[PDB]
Amino acid sequence: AVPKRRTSKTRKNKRRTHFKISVPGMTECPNCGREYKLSHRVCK
Amino acid sequence: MEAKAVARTIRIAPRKVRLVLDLIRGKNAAEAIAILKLTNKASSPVIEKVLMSALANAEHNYDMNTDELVVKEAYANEGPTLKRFRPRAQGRASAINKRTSHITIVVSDGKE
Amino acid sequence: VKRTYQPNKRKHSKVHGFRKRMSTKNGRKVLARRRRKGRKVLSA
Amino acid sequence: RKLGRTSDQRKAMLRDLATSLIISERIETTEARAKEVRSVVEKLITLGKKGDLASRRNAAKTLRNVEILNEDETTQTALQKLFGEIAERYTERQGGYTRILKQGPRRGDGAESVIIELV
RNA sequence: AUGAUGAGGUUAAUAGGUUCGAGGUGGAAGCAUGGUGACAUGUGGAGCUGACGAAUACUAAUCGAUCGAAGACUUAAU
RNA sequence: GACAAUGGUAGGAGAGCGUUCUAAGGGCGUUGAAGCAUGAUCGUAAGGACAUGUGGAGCGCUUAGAAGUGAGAAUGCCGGUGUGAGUAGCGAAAGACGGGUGAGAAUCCCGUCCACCGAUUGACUAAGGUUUCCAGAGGAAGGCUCGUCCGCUCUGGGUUAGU
RNA sequence: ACCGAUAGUGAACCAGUACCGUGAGGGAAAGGUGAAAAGCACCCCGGAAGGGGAGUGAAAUAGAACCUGAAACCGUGUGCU
RNA sequence: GAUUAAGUUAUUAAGGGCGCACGGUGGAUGCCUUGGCACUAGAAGCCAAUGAAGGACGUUACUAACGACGAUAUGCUUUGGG
Ligand SMILES: [Mg+2]
Ligand SMILES: [Mg+2]
Ligand SMILES: [Mg+2]
Ligand SMILES: [Mg+2]
Ligand SMILES: [Mg+2]
Ligand SMILES: [Mg+2]
Ligand SMILES: [Mg+2]
Ligand SMILES: [Mg+2]
Ligand SMILES: [Mg+2]
Ligand SMILES: [Mg+2]
Ligand SMILES: [Mg+2]
Ligand SMILES: [Mg+2]
Ligand SMILES: [Mg+2]
Ligand SMILES: [Mg+2]
Ligand SMILES: [Mg+2]
Ligand SMILES: [Mg+2]
Ligand SMILES: [Mg+2]
Ligand SMILES: [Mg+2]
Ligand SMILES: [Mg+2]
Ligand SMILES: [Mg+2]
Ligand SMILES: [Mg+2]
Ligand SMILES: [Mg+2]
Ligand SMILES: [Mg+2]
Ligand SMILES: [Mg+2]
Ligand SMILES: [Mg+2]
Ligand SMILES: [Mg+2]
Ligand SMILES: [Mg+2]
Ligand SMILES: [Mg+2]
Ligand SMILES: [Mg+2]
Ligand SMILES: [Mg+2]
Ligand SMILES: [Mg+2]
Ligand SMILES: [Mg+2]
Ligand SMILES: [Mg+2]
Ligand SMILES: [Mg+2]
Ligand SMILES: [Mg+2]
Ligand SMILES: [Mg+2]
Ligand SMILES: [Mg+2]
Ligand SMILES: [Mg+2]
Ligand SMILES: [Mg+2]
Ligand SMILES: [Mn+2]
Ligand SMILES: [Mn+2]
Ligand SMILES: [Mn+2]
Ligand SMILES: [Mn+2]
Ligand SMILES: [Mn+2]
Ligand SMILES: [Mn+2]
Ligand SMILES: [Mn+2]
Ligand SMILES: [Mn+2]
Ligand SMILES: [Mn+2]
Ligand SMILES: [Mn+2]
Ligand SMILES: [Mn+2]
Ligand SMILES: [Mn+2]
Ligand SMILES: [Mn+2]
Ligand SMILES: [Mn+2]
Ligand SMILES: [Mn+2]
Ligand SMILES: [Mn+2]
Ligand SMILES: [Mn+2]
Ligand SMILES: [Mn+2]
Ligand SMILES: [Mn+2]
Ligand SMILES: [Mn+2]
Ligand SMILES: [Mn+2]
Ligand SMILES: [Mn+2]
Ligand SMILES: [Mn+2]
Ligand SMILES: [Mn+2]
Ligand SMILES: [Mn+2]
Ligand SMILES: [Mn+2]
Ligand SMILES: [Mn+2]
Ligand SMILES: [Mn+2]
Ligand SMILES: [Mn+2]
Ligand SMILES: [Mn+2]
Ligand SMILES: [Mn+2]
Ligand SMILES: [Mn+2]
Ligand SMILES: [Mn+2]
Ligand SMILES: [Mn+2]
Repeated sequence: AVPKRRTSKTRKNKRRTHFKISVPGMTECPNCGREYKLSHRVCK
Repeated sequence: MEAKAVARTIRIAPRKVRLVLDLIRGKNAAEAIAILKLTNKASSPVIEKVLMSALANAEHNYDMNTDELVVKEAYANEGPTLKRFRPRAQGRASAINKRTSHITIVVSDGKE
Repeated sequence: VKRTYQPNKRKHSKVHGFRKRMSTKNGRKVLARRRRKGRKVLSA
Repeated sequence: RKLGRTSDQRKAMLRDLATSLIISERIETTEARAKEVRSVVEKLITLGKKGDLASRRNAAKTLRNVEILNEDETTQTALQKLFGEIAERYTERQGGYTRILKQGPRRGDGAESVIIELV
């Protein structure tokens, strides 16, 4: 089984509308000026 | 005025770089710096280095207020693609694209 | 599976080297053709 | 109960990890192995708190064969470390001799990373 | 499968540990005894015990961020 | 000014458009040629100008001459670049942690433990290969990931026979 | 009234060469910065690669993968939808 | 009360489409010529045991490759040119 006709620019783009890393959960870090993942450790 | 820096011919595929870049775009410089630091994709350190350099020559070369900046724009473009191949069964070999990307970043402020 | 071509310096030299070439009129014709062509390498 | 690999490998792996955590008294690993190990290490510590020779041999059943574990000058083997300063340290404690701290993602495999220490 | 669904997230029993249990196994180790011994008996339904039941904040569910209303027009009726 | 005729495949006939070169004539051009790009311009067609941008040398017009004179199709040839798709694959197998190094470490070094082969995954050598051996550097590319490492890169150096 | 880099020799470039075959044999691709190397001192981010200034230059929106730089194809912004 | 009732309409764009703007890849197009191609006219038509054709290996201060040259080696003598 192989594609019978080629995907259009536009088809392939509608296909990828869900294909994206989303913004990480992040929070105001140790009062050390850092920035860290939610629920993950401050680091020195 | 509002400043720019480019990382030309990086060995990451543009389809991949664009993923992080889309997170970064239009964000304030601090947020974007963070998101770059905490994002788990491979492009992140690279785009980190580039937003950083763009900010640096934004300060030294235009005496810009490094706090008030925004990521005016950011994007990757197709670079030259080094072409390799892997051997396959029955002696045939198949094409492989080691793609590269021109990452570009532009910090800004009060436009006029 | 053993392939065709199991190398042998002693045997590759024969049937293919300058001497074995020149040993007959036809090798003369060969080296003629190759020198005429301009090979960096004539026989073995 | 969780899995990384084969039941025997998983056994050896957890043994190595617990024995190791008793030696160097905090370690870094995947969140998964951390969450599995905390069970085992805590159970070894309770055997140690018990003190009877039965439970010492039971401890020996799982714990890895050796350490230098010397500190100031020679001595304590893991097991002995377990029934020694370790056990005495926690005798007044309720449960939970272990905490898991989240490092966040590792580089090459993008594994979640965590530190597991013992207080 | 993933996501989705549901139980919870300190004013907390959501999982781990801890203490009891249920069920499963069948009599731990050490010792004492009887044997020339292999072994047997006692201590003692012993010891061990994933997922099943309870109790307990001892470890971890931290701080935090984002999303989300101010209600169009006409006509009839109060 | 009338009045007729003007669908069309194989095919016959006719008039023309454009490309290259030549000849003669006459012209444009660093105050910016060709080419390229855009435009809402012109002729009945093939097609022709004009303006702005780019570009930084060469070009048109007229009459005639001659042709490697016009492409969308040959599972045509070459080059590039898509689709498939972030899909398949990543080549039999046990690793875990501590300590180093480093810009960066699942992957390098050291250590401890664990594991695998053990008529062999050990040892020595014939063919064949022909510097891959060594040491100190290195990390673009090769390595199916990563790389500080390498049978990769640079620099230097290594094979000693009367029996 | 021959070619002008898929053309003209296979070969405008150290071609009968990379490469391919036991061998006879087969047999490529690859021309162009600028007038002048004046080939970007110096400062800035970065380990580097790369890049922003500052400069050379008529021009580097001529920067070495360098004249022009079409199309396929890939991206950012959006007016109408 | 915009309350009640009936009816009619809009905004949304996760993403897509057309138009445009700015880029990237790529190397067509133009311009160019170091090389070819087909002929003209004239020289020339053989070299070798006095060891050729073509090679191999060497020679430069540093030397991998081509060319030159050869243990007198990136050249020596000699006569003329310059
Ligand atoms: Mg896409
Ligand atoms: Mg492809
Ligand atoms: Mg030889
Ligand atoms: Mg797996
Ligand atoms: Mg228990
Ligand atoms: Mg405690
Ligand atoms: Mg619900
Ligand atoms: Mg309570
Ligand atoms: Mg007795
Ligand atoms: Mg004109
Ligand atoms: Mg036009
Ligand atoms: Mg357009
Ligand atoms: Mg014309
Ligand atoms: Mg004309
Ligand atoms: Mg004519
Ligand atoms: Mg075709
Ligand atoms: Mg996926
Ligand atoms: Mg699929
Ligand atoms: Mg080291
Ligand atoms: Mg080193
Ligand atoms: Mg360090
Ligand atoms: Mg063997
Ligand atoms: Mg082997
Ligand atoms: Mg290093
Ligand atoms: Mg090395
Ligand atoms: Mg080896
Ligand atoms: Mg050619
Ligand atoms: Mg053959
Ligand atoms: Mg400049
Ligand atoms: Mg430049
Ligand atoms: Mg190019
Ligand atoms: Mg384009
Ligand atoms: Mg819109
Ligand atoms: Mg869009
Ligand atoms: Mg209504
Ligand atoms: Mg969107
Ligand atoms: Mg003649
Ligand atoms: Mg003779
Ligand atoms: Mg000769
Ligand atoms: Mn998209
Ligand atoms: Mn094969
Ligand atoms: Mn087994
Ligand atoms: Mn909260
Ligand atoms: Mn109405
Ligand atoms: Mn007709
Ligand atoms: Mn008619
Ligand atoms: Mn005709
Ligand atoms: Mn022309
Ligand atoms: Mn123009
Ligand atoms: Mn003109
Ligand atoms: Mn004509
Ligand atoms: Mn033609
Ligand atoms: Mn994947
Ligand atoms: Mn699948
Ligand atoms: Mn897979
Ligand atoms: Mn493998
Ligand atoms: Mn090791
Ligand atoms: Mn074994
Ligand atoms: Mn055997
Ligand atoms: Mn071997
Ligand atoms: Mn040999
Ligand atoms: Mn080596
Ligand atoms: Mn790699
Ligand atoms: Mn001797
Ligand atoms: Mn060309
Ligand atoms: Mn060969
Ligand atoms: Mn030049
Ligand atoms: Mn620096
Ligand atoms: Mn530089
Ligand atoms: Mn200048
Ligand atoms: Mn030019
Ligand atoms: Mn160019
Ligand atoms: Mn003779």
